[PDB]
Amino acid sequence: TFKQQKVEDFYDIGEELGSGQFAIVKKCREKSTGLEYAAKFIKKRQSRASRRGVCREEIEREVSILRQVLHPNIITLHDVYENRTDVVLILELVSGGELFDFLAQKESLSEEEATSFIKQILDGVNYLHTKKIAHFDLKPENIMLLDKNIPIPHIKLIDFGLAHEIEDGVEFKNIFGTPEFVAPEIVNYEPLGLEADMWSIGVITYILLSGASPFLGDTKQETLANITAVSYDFDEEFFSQTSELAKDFIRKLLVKETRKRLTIQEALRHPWITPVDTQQAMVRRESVVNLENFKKQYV
Amino acid sequence: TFKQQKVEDFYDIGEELGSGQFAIVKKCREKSTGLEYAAKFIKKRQSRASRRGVCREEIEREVSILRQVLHPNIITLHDVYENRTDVVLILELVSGGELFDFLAQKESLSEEEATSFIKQILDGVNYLHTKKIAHFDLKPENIMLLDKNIPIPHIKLIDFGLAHEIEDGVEFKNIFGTPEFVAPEIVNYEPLGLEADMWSIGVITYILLSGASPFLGDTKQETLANITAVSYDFDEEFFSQTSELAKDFIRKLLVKETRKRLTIQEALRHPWITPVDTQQAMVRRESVVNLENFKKQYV
Ligand SMILES: [Ca+2]
Repeated sequence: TFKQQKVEDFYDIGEELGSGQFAIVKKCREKSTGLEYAAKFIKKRQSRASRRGVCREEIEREVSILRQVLHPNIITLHDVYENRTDVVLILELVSGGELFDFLAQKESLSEEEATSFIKQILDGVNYLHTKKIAHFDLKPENIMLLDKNIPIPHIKLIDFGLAHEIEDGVEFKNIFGTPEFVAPEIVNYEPLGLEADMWSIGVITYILLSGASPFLGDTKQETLANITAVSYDFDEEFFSQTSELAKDFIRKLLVKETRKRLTIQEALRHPWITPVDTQQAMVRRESVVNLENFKKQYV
Repeated sequence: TFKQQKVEDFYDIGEELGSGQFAIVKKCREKSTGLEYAAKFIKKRQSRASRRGVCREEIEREVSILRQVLHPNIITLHDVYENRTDVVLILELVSGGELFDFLAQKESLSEEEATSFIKQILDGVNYLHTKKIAHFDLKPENIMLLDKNIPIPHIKLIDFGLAHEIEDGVEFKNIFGTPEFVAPEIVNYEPLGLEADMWSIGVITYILLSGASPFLGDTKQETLANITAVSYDFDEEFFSQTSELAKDFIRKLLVKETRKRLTIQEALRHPWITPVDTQQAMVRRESVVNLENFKKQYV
């Protein structure tokens, strides 16, 4: 159930935080408490054939999933309102900007520091996967920071518009997501599961370390072909300062066969995320991110 | 190659006619002639990773295809300008609005009259397929009229944003288009050809006669499933006045196997389009379009 009231009776609506093509997000403040939040206005789809808005069934799904999740690295749902046109989700305010845009301003970044941000993401996704929840839209712009003005920023995974609970012995197939970041089973219209998220993590890791994107072609047709042929390389132009541990981590994620891809638990336990001896920790410490190419590709 | 000049040096730019995600159209008039056209501004994509704009390569392809086609049922290109941000296609002015919107305002409509509009579409597609051009975006909003105010409106296929030349021995695969109208090979990411256009015609015919949509589900996920298993029917609620010839036409278009689907020439020869005896033509004349459900689903 959604509250059948005028949201603006209870919240002062403020400046825009961004706007997808299916939602508009704005700062707000609950009048009764004075606490700040984000108000995510979702336009309800008015007809079955319509390409505008979202069908209330999928909004309900997003809400149902948000309600199950409480974790430091996952956006927190506060409330839901509804009128004739929109459903409005009141969500924890995540104002710190994107992770990538924080990194783009660093003057130095080691793999050690890099892995510490990546672990925050793995913690969030581990939590969802344990609850059998697939995010299905992991990509830099859904990786945000609470506050970009503290020494080590806190990551929050946002936007559960495509998230889905995965049911055993129940097949889920659909096509969606940003081509650059989708797993081969999405392009190939094959059974989807928690594995797609793991693929995305590899692609995001690849970009964070190097500035390059593994499968991105000159056109979408090219991107999809690269994905499905699992066609990519570790160009020395961009990867010459990247550790073998890093590449091994990536290599084990960018795999077509869903059952051979590292799970979230295995990713957390990979030596590049969780060194098992001093030697590995030193190597990681001595490997640097390609800030120069990273900054360049992301501006 | 595109004229590297300021479009408005040569045209008076008028009112906005329409706009999509990747183009905006304004009415215009060439100064030297006084003749009117439509100026289609297409924003150039500025980076490979960017999701905004169209890459020049695909704009070139669209232009390249339009320059090859002169046929009374196909929009006719006049010129192309280019500036810093945009490529501007100067195109024949098609002002009569959408075919569907005109049908929806109709009092009565027989299958004989319906096949008359469908034939116009088949003529345009036949011309295209002869030249090995696949349109790849056959759907209602891309089927316009020159003048809705004459007894028998003149149909014009528009929007070659997705059109592609099909090369023998060259595999083309991609994912695109409107879910309601895409063939199974698009959804399954299989080799694409001229056959996809024939599927689309099937769907459009289904809708035109009945007002209902063969594969339309409650969500995209469902639409994609229906398409792939070719799951549809002729609900008597809507098809009770529709001839067996019409349904046979649709049946032979909505087939999964690309090799068994009717080609464009076979469509053109189908008895529902091209009756061989007085008996068939009577039946057509006596079967009525479901204007009532049609108006409802589209207006
Ligand atoms: Ca497939």
